[PDB]
Amino acid sequence: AVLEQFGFPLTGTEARCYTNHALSYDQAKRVPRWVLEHISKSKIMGDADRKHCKFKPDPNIPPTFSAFNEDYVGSGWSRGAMAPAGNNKFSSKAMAETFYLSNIVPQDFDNNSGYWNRIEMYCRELTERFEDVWVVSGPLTLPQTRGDGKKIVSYQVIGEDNVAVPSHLYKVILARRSSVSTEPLALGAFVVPNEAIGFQPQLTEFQVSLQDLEKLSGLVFFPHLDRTSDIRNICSVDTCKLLDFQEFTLYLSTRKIEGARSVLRLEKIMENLKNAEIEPDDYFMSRYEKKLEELKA
Amino acid sequence: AVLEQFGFPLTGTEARCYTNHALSYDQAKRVPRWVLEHISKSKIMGDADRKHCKFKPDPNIPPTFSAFNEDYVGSGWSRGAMAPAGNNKFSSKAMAETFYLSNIVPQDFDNNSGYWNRIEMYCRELTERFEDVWVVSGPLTLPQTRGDGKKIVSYQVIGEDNVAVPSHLYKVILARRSSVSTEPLALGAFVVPNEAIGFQPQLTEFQVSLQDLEKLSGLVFFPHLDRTSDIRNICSVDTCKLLDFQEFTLYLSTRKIEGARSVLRLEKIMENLKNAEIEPDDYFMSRYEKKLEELKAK
DNA sequence: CTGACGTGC
DNA sequence: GCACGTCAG
DNA sequence: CTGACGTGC
DNA sequence: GCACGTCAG
Ligand SMILES: [Mn+2]
Ligand SMILES: [Mn+2]
Repeated sequence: AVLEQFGFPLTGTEARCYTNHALSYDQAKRVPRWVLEHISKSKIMGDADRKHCKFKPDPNIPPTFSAFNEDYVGSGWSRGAMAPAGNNKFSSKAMAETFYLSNIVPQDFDNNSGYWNRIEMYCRELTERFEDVWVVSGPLTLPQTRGDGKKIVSYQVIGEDNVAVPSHLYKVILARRSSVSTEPLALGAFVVPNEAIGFQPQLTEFQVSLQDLEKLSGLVFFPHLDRTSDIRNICSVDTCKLLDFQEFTLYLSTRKIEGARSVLRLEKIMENLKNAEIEPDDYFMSRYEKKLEELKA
Repeated sequence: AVLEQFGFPLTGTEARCYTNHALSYDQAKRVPRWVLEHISKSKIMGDADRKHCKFKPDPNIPPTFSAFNEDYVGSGWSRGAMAPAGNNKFSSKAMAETFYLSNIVPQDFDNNSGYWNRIEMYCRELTERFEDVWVVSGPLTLPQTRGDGKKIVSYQVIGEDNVAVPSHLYKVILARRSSVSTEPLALGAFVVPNEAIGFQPQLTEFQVSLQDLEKLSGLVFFPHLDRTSDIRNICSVDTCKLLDFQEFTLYLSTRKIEGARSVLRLEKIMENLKNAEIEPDDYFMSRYEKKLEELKAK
């Protein structure tokens, strides 16, 4: 009728498809509401290198509602990708699209480089055991209850564009053994506080029911999912075991080997590795000698 | 590809149409993001009465994401309609739908019955001078700059369902003189804090540019409105003048005549006027003597 | 006009 | 616990 | 792997 | 001020 003569207000929440992920953008907060990615063992292999990528505004987002690097730099918060670059080694285009700020939230540096990175590495590990893995990640601004029962949502906004800093990050993991497998699906929802987290807390300490997360986020995840199909807790069908300090430090050092462009850096890697722990079994020396061998050329 | 194998997440932000308004619901905050209404002379006349209406959850909203009266009662916040009941005198069906909690936000009681009430009455007043008036209303949670330069958004959530309490309320007013007139349209955008305001601040003190409001709300208002055509500031073409204390009080006293159930309550309405040294006009006096004659036969 | 609150089925 | 009469800004 | 930071034109 | 080498979790 005449009510829509000049159109309904636009919220800009429609799904946006990229090479290897999709997202819904929150124009008021300058961050994604959710970012959906599909992981398989083929996608996490390849020569795509993030050194040739740089954060930038998503051109498909109206500049009025876009975040800009000026909002993050100097803010005290790191640019935290929801769809990580590590899941897009198969395509330079796919990886570069993860560096769109439409995929980024203000994230604690330690959290970004530590616990959240470890969760991301677990999702990649799942592809060694499940043919297909679906992951939805996004930010949350949860309330905190005072001693008198009053509940308050408090979160910082940074930059000229007031980019919302989430209090928590969520991750919903859906895994299917194989296309023909009559085995149940594995499902897990996790909510992590946007702060430094050590190596003591297991991932199950941050596990929540999907229903609780849907009430906290206002989102319905995987709506096409058959509610009577056998779905099991991913931490019962699998391990939900993140890497401990020793494995984590070794994996970082191994990745640093493959990128060592000089021999002097190769020595620094070993010095950092060896102190204050770690003798590499089964595997860091085999790749250390190989890179040392080639670099002599 | 297999990316959408089980469907994309659902935000539930699609426009929902009712008899005389439309809204987009915020499932995470349990309040509407925006509520659009169209006002005309005909729509604000009629016999529809609030006494036949009750606040209830919107049946079209998934209960998982719905607010409930239990969230509001005893919270210290009033239920504040975005599309007001006063704009739906023409239809009891349309008025009942404004009491769906999908149209409601937690609102300061004084602001709700005072300053915001007066802005709504100005929107109805505009139909005396414009054939058609469109109004978009909704909540805002704006940041506050702290002493250390940090910018913090901070708002309360109330009830078992964590209904978000907005820090501000916005209203965008679009007015067209006539369907055939070549006169530019009149546009105004306003942001009012969710607190008691009083009669000192003029409405223009709360005016903002449409682009500022869109930047703050993350919404694009009236996307089919030709913004490159000449559009006039409504406070320049019109008055943007809310009722002052005397007019407001006299208008409330007039409405209260109709609802007085006793001769003692009707006379107190006249007493509070004269005790405030407000002079009753003729329509009030005539309406007052009519009701008084009819109440002394109880 | 805008609302909440106490009473009684 | 709602429906409804009462009371306030 | 995840990132920021210091330096140079 | 960005581009890029260097550095840190
Ligand atoms: Mn990250
Ligand atoms: Mn109201």
